[PDB]
Amino acid sequence: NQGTVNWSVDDIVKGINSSNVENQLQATQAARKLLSREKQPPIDNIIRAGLIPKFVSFLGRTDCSPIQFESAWALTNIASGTSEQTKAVVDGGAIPAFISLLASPHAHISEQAVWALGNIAGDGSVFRDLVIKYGAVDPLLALLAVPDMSSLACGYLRNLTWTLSNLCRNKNPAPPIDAVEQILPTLVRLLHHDDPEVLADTCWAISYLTDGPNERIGMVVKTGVVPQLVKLLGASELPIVTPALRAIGNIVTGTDEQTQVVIDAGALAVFPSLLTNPKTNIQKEATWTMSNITAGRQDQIQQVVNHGLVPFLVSVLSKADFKTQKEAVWAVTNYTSGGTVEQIVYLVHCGIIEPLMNLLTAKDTKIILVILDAISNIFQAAEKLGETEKLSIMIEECGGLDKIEALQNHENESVYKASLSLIEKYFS
Amino acid sequence: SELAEQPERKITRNQ
Amino acid sequence: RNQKRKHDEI
Repeated sequence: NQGTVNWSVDDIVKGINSSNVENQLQATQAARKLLSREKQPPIDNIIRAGLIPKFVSFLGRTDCSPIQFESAWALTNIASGTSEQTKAVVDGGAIPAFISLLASPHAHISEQAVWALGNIAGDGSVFRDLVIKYGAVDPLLALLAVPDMSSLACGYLRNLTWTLSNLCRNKNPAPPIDAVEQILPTLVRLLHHDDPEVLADTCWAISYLTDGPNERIGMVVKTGVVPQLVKLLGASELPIVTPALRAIGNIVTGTDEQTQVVIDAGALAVFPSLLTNPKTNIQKEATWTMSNITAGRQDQIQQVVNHGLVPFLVSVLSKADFKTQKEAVWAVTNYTSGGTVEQIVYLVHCGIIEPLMNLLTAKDTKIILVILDAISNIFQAAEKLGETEKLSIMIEECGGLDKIEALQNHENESVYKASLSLIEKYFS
Repeated sequence: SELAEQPERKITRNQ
Repeated sequence: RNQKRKHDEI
């Protein structure tokens, strides 16, 4: 019976602080409407005024579903701004109230609570740990763990998935371990869904859980998900390639055994398309991913070789963008540092020398040194075959010596020393 | 897509 | 043999 669209913040406060049930609802919805426009939700105002612990009390009203809905929405939108704003919501005691709301028989209310808990947890690790500490995980999973999720609207599923993802998201600290153990089985299952937003959200969640110590990598790999990650990595028609790749790249920063789960699940067969993908970001992340594989054991470098990936790295090292070329360098250096003499010979056959040397004119010190170390590594294989003299002439006759000599008049002492060592040892 | 990037950390229900 | 590089490293 009123113009809730055109109430003022003042009107709201009087409305809320009233003892009349209908004006309370009316106020709460006027609030909701203001927070729902684009042009500057008066968020600070609402807090200033001391409404949050009233809204929080409204969440408690089982008697009045509409007032639960209206405050949930209102709080959600507060909680979707700054840390201070989000904090006001938390300071108000929203969290345990929202968790109680998760079990409402009204789906629209439950899902509003889910959405709010997503934002609280999305702030960072502290509020995320608070949401987990207050007991959010069991009820969230109960909504998704099911014989009947099929009965959930896709918007809801996506909403839950995104919230779960936020619960898996930051570090310093990473999430509690037993919460992750509890959640992972749902994630693994959601990785077989067909909705592209569910898939992307759960893949990014897996990606976060795989970004840290070996211990974390290990709990993910043990679920048996990695073959599924590789099937997604192959879905070149979908945007899901990116998160699946992130998660696979993360897995191969772990133990040799963890890296070997990726290889055995059959990931390397996908890489020819990943390194030729026109989307340059995918090139980079696949080249980064490669470089941690060529940093692995000799039988692992050999699988990279057997799948024909080495001419692809050379290709990338030669003709891709500088960011992706950096990663190419890392793959080469790790390869030369861990590889057998044969493996190194084959790399030289694939035309590694010139593109590798081209990148010595790079204005990045860390990368000049790893190029020099890789060359140095190639010369040691040449020592063992007595071909150092051959390798020297060739490097001289393709401009390589110019680029190494160039480096003696460089400012960094290390670059100067490493390059001088090469000139001495092999070009004197 | 738009689905290739990380999801947003915070989302507002608008409009 | 070299160190693996984490995503932070890129």
